Amino acid sequence: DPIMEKLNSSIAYDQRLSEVDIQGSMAYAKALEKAGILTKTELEKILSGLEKISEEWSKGVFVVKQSDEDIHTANERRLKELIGDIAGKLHTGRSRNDQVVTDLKLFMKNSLSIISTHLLQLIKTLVERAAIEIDVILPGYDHLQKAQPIRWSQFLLSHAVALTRDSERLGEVKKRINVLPLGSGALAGNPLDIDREMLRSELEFASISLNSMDAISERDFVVEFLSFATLLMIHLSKMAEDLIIYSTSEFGFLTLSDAFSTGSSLMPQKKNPDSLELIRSKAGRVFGRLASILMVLKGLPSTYNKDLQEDKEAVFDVVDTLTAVLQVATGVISTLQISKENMEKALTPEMLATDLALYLVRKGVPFRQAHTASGKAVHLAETKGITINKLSLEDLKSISPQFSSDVSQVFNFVNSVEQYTALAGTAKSSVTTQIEQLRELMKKQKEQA
Amino acid sequence: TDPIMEKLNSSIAYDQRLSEVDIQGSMAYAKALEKAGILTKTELEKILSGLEKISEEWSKGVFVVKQSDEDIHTANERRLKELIGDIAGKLHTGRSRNDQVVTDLKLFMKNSLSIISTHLLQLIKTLVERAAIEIDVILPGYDHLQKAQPIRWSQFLLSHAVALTRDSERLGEVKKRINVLPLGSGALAGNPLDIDREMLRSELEFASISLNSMDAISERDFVVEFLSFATLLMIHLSKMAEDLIIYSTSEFGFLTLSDAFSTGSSLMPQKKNPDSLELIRSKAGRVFGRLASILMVLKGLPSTYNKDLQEDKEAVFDVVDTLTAVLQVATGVISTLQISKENMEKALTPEMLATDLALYLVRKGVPFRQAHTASGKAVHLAETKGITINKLSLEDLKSISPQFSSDVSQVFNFVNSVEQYTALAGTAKSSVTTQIEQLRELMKKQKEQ
Amino acid sequence: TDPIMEKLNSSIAYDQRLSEVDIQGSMAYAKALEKAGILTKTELEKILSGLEKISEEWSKGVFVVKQSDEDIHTANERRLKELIGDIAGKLHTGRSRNDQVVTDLKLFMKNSLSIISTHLLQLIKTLVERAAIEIDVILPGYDHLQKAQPIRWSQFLLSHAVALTRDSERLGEVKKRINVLPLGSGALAGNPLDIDREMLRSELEFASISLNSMDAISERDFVVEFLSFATLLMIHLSKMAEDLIIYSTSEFGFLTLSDAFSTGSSLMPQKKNPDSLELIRSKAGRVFGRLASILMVLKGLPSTYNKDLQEDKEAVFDVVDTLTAVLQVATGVISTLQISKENMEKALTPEMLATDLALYLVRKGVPFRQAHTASGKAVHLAETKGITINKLSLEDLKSISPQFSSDVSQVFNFVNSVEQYTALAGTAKSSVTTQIEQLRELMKKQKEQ
Amino acid sequence: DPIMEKLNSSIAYDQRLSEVDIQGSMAYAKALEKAGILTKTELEKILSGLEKISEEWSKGVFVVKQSDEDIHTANERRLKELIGDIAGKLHTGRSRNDQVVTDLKLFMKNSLSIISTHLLQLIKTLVERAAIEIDVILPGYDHLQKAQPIRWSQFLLSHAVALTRDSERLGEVKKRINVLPLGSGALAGNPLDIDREMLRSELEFASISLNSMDAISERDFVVEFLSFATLLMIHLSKMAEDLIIYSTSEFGFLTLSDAFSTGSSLMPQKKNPDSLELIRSKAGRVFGRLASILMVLKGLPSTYNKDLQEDKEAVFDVVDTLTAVLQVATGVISTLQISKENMEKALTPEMLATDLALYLVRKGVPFRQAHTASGKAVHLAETKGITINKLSLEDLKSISPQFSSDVSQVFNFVNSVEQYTALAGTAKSSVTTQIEQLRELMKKQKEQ
Ligand SMILES: N/C(=N\CCC[C@H](N)C(=O)O)N[C@H](CC(=O)O)C(=O)O
Ligand SMILES: N/C(=N\CCC[C@H](N)C(=O)O)N[C@H](CC(=O)O)C(=O)O
Ligand SMILES: N/C(=N\CCC[C@H](N)C(=O)O)N[C@H](CC(=O)O)C(=O)O
Ligand SMILES: N/C(=N\CCC[C@H](N)C(=O)O)N[C@H](CC(=O)O)C(=O)O
Repeated sequence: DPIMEKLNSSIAYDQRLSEVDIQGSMAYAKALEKAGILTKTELEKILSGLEKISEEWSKGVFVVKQSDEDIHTANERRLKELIGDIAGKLHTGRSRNDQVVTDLKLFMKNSLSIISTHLLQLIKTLVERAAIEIDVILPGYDHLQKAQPIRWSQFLLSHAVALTRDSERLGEVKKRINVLPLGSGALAGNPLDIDREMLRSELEFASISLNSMDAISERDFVVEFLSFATLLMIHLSKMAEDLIIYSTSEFGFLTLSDAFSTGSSLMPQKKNPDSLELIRSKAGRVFGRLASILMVLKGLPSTYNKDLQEDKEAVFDVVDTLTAVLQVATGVISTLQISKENMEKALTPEMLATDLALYLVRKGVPFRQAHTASGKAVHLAETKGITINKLSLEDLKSISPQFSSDVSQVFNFVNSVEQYTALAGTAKSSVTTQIEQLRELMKKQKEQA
Repeated sequence: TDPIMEKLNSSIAYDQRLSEVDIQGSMAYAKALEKAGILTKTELEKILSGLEKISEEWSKGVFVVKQSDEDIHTANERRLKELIGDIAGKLHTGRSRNDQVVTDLKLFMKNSLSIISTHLLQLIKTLVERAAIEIDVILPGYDHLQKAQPIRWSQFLLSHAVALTRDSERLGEVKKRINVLPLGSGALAGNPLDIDREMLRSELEFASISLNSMDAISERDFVVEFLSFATLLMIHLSKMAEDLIIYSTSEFGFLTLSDAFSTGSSLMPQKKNPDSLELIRSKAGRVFGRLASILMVLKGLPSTYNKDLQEDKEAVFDVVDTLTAVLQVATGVISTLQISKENMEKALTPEMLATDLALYLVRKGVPFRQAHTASGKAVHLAETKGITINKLSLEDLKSISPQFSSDVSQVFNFVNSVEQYTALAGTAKSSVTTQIEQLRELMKKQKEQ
Repeated sequence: TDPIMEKLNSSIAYDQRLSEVDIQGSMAYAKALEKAGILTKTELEKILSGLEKISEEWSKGVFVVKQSDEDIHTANERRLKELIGDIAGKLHTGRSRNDQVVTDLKLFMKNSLSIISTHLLQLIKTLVERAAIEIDVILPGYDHLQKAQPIRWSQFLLSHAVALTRDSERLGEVKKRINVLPLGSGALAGNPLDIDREMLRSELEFASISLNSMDAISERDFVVEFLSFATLLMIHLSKMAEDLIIYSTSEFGFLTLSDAFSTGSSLMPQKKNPDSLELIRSKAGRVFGRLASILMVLKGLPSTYNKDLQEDKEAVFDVVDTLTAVLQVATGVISTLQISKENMEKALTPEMLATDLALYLVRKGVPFRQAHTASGKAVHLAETKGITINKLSLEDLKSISPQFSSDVSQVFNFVNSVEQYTALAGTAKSSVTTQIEQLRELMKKQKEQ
Repeated sequence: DPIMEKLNSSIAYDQRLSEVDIQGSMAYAKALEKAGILTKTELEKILSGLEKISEEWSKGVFVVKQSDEDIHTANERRLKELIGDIAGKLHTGRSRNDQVVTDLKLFMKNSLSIISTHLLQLIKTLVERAAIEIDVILPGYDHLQKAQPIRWSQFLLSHAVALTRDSERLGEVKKRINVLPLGSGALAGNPLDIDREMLRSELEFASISLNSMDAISERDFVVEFLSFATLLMIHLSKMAEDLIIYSTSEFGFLTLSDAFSTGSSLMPQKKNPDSLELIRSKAGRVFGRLASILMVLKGLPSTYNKDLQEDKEAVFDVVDTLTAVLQVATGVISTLQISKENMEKALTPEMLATDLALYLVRKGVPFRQAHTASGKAVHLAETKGITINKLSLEDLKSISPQFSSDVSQVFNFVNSVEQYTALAGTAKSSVTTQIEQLRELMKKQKEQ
């Protein structure tokens, strides 16, 4: 049945595993010779023939045949075409089962190294920008309503901190991915007493799988990777939402560069944040991949089943998505233009009523009564038609004798943010400390490779 | 006000579960307020004594929730005021429901993850102990749910333990990021009174403190992470449930669940319905549903706190209770089930040794393809003669290949079959013994960490 | 035998909500048994009288559940035997918990869907009626959250009304399939006593009866469909919520939610937090989680009944109560919010009419591309001259295109702008009026059901 | 930025809408002529160029250029290359916003027509085999444990019934997709009083969209279709699970044809049900698409947002999956071979104890005593080390005087299944009724 054949066939996409597939075969071939299954000459011939395939794929000259069901079959066909019947001894004791997961894990390890580089660069970009714009203040929001003054850098660092947790998760996922599954056979293990330690060393895996059935049937490494990817996209979807809103003419806090926005010649001042919308939408694209693999795996019996073939397309899509999205995010953050003018202009006296209460608290007035007094000043100012920073000292003392002339220091946005010196707060000293901690964090994550 | 709105916005019905951790969070905060001079020594002693009283009321189940209590935080503060008067009002000085709630939830999850760890490790131990005892049992290994080759029952049991061990490793990783103190982050900009966060960390027993107030109050990574860990864990259990359910059918006849974990009718006494395993399998969907819920709640939310975040609690409570129950039922099922060694061995057929026959020749220098062709001839010859392959005469085999010697009779032995897989992770007895040792060493580390 | 197993397997804690429909199902079944000659007429009056007392105990909230009650079915039968004696035992003859439970759930959902319909239709009517009253209001239409062109505020309200109308239509389709009787399917192969299913249908008021016993007992399509309907409805509400939240910011300043549906502090009386809309938006995630869980529970399950199916009830109850609460809060928000006609009008700018300037030329025969270029030239000229395009003189415009006449001044009028959209579905007043009448008709048709 | 350009670009996949995009433009062109935006002669040249572009794609010779952002741009570019400046008047009053949703609905409408055909064929295949193999009896399962004898046909029809509901849902989704969005403009509607009724008739939609903002921003039609597709895959995953189980050597009820299974020459009698496994896995793949679009749409503000671009890849994947999946399922069901002998041999006397109790119930014995009596009978058989059908009448009469020699009829598997004559039951008359009802249903649905 032609519909069955096409549906079962994976060559159209698993071709991307061409190079890692060859590497796993070179490693296995060398182990077969050490095991005496192949002669030294036979090994030379096989390795030389495998190097030719690698090049054919590398130059984009490899010819796929209608007969090729998967990349494994395709490569064995080509080898035989280049070196003859000796190519048939290469698959001795091996199965497509441990071969395919070996391929995928090598591919993922390479891909995770690339993702890490782009992820760390995004974090670095946010942190550097926070260091440069440390004096900029704007409103901090809750329920998307202006609450209090905060440093723009505190906002940037909040995203950087979350992204560092994603980087930490990436490292954890990479560790479990860096475990050799080759030599598990079809399900009960390799029957030729193959040297798995040699395979590990050759393919550069950190250790080898503990159980053959598990090694062959689990896709924990795929789910794990997809969970890491999804949470990372959630973080990006939130940063995107923040920046799209701040870029509105209504907010007017920042403007995206021409490279990351779209516009019209009829309305030259209108810039659409297409880049951020693309990023936000990928949270769903990536989550969908996580959702599908979890459902594919649910309730499946041991050991290998054809259902597992759905892993490949999900992993490739997410790898490419993450790679593209992280670079665009980096570009957006490094090239956007902020309006310090509009950010400061958005700060209002009404946002300092909480600070007025804290002024009383610092003088020994209980929390409740200080709250009540500040509320009274706010109301009194409203009835007089003025702002609280304009209330006369006499006005204030009519509400509380505790209000002294130094209360004028409350009505200053820099003074407001500087109250937050406790670790992690928005005071400049605290932001400075956060930047030092992140720089150290980036170093040890890059270090851990 | 609107009654429907009030009910929808209110969280007291479910967040009461945080009663004790909320009290613990307030005691620590009280101590720090005294060190900061917001509370006097005497005020501190009275506040602590009062919170201690409230902790006991909840413990004995005599705490009285009032219609006016919108949440657990409000109920505790109301009750503390009823108990000690006006000074109770100084407790919330500089604190927010925003940093209070994530502190409460992380303390709750840390204690819950310790309980879950205990049950997960017991399940793993139970599987490993049974694999060590039933180490000689041999049965069919399956792929595409079709009989493939003989394997040790213990290799099957260890395949599940290995996967659950990765689940335990992930649990530790999630616990680490949960063990970070968010208190002292305020509503979003940090604590305004230079509260000593290191003191709060030590009192509450967290490993470190949060780096950025905005991230600390708005992120729910710790919830997502926990849910991803729990979902993959349920996936594993759904696979093990699928295996046992099938193995427990009369058709397979490999094992029978105990009465405690199955249901039956007096009209068909020998019919045992595996209700326990079906409950377990279905919980994968229940847990995955909570993971999907929270990811959608967080996707695209702006900074910082939004009421959308309140959905985290019911998801966490449900999953914690589900895992605690499910893990214990699984341990019970595994330790109390009865296998049929006879039925398992009877399921092993000569036809399953055709691959071993080809390996027999392979180990004699016969090229893979040719040995594969030869085994096929023997299989065919046996067919036309209405006999099993272990019944073909030596002369008959020799007509096929001259490399078939009399020692070929050892191929037709299921113990000899599984003993081929001595390569690390295979189903040979020595490999199984090794795995048991490795898993025990891994559990030792995970438990002492 | 195992306490954890027992608590996990037991459903009485929640399925108890099916108490009344379970009793109605038993009354209909009792009558059918009497027709089959299984019950005497005298026995039937006793049974029916007994069931009525049980109905009242639940209604008055006096029904006492016992530790032995595994589920509502067992609870009700227990009580019946306590009320009338041994004759109570004849009620379950030929019946199974399998066909009994799905009957109960569909009766419950049919009743719940009727209630949800009323709320949904009320939300829709609220939007339509408000659109009619505020038909003269004009504000910016947005794409990529950037001001694009003037639109009627009513066009915005009606866009949400139209989507919700499709939700109402889907609710109707879902209700039709739920309105099919499964009672009389037995455990899996059918009712063994030639029960009169048509009589059962009539008594319980279903529209038709299930076609196949195995399907009727195992399928949970009706649960899935309801959940899909609920999830799309929540998606619509999450979008309306997002819109309203943004419009209510002080930056946009387009509308203010009433006190009943917002929260705030006495320190910032002008700051109104849209809790109501945030609660609604988050419920999209809560509802989607339930759909996700049931789909995962059902995937790959074999026929016929399995304990996995018990996960359906909690998901249905949650979504039913969530939708009932959210629709009413949504109705309250829409009907009580106050718009700022002044701010909506002030947001309309001349820059938003450059496209209309191009359309002015297109209607006089200027080819699209050239008119666009001409309008672009006017935009640049205004910029250089230091004014806005509505200020360019006729001499200015004629220098761009001789097709500009004195009547071009009519282009610079926001009412004239929205009035260009008379084609069906557009924002012109006549189109908005038409939509309102089309929606009033759809609501009438749907309300009639 | 190259990365940004590549990410924003949709040409790689949206070119699949090449034909419907053209049909949309032709219909639009005709409407422009009627409104006086185009002369009859300008219309003739535009339609001639769109026709040629239609052929280039058909013949697979259309050349996509690095500058093409999407299919809409690619066609307009080529149109200008072919007929010059007049090409530019085509987009007058139109937006890529209402243009793209028009193309997707046209495509989905055509796709749903093809899906319906394969779905109805699958249903027919199940129903007709049920009629032919109506006498076959095998065990019925609950908790995957043998419960009671049932007809194989009742099993086949249980799947046919669920699939008929998927068909009904397909028809419902199709109706809402069959609504014209063209003429909605970028968001406020069409500005030149374009004749939408004319566009509707030309494109053959059943009606036109009610609100421009909704028409351009909603993707309900994508969600609905993915919901229909996901529930259909759930049904197929369940059927796959049953068949995979029944094909094990342990059950031995059936064998798949060589075309839909895989094997090895070393173990000739062993067939792997690869087809069914592929089918089962597609439930996750389709569900993944549903999950992704729901997340994409959640919390988006009005009106158009680039986030909406994610709809196309999900729709294409799911359309192609259902098409292939349904046809493979039809093949599997039509070509599999059952073992009447194995199905029959699996029926056990112990599967009739329930029937024994029912026997007393019809004799007027209360359900509880009937059950207890049958229970005492099973235990007495056990002790005696014999099957319940081996008990003597005397032994039965000692448990309950209601047992008469006619109790012999209870121990017969056909009589067992024949008890279920109530509509929808497994008795032959009820199975016959189901076959008839389903044939009429398919008729009504086909006459869609
Ligand atoms: N076909 C096969 N493995 C397929 C793995 C590769 C597949 N494209 C995938 O992605 O899972 N192997 C076993 C037998 C074996 O190769 O040992 C079988 O199912 O027959
Ligand atoms: N109400 C409030 N936070 C609610 C947190 C607890 C809530 N039940 C949840 O679960 O998120 N806090 C701020 C103000 C504050 O308490 O600092 C607000 O929204 O106004
Ligand atoms: N237990 C049972 N049905 C459970 C249905 C109710 C359950 N709480 C649910 O919600 O699924 N019935 C069958 C047999 C029968 O009652 O006919 C069984 O599993 O033994
Ligand atoms: N670019 C655009 N629509 C893109 C729709 C097609 C897109 N490939 C998709 O799939 O959503 N149109 C508007 C303006 C317009 O075409 O009227 C814009 O955002 O600039």
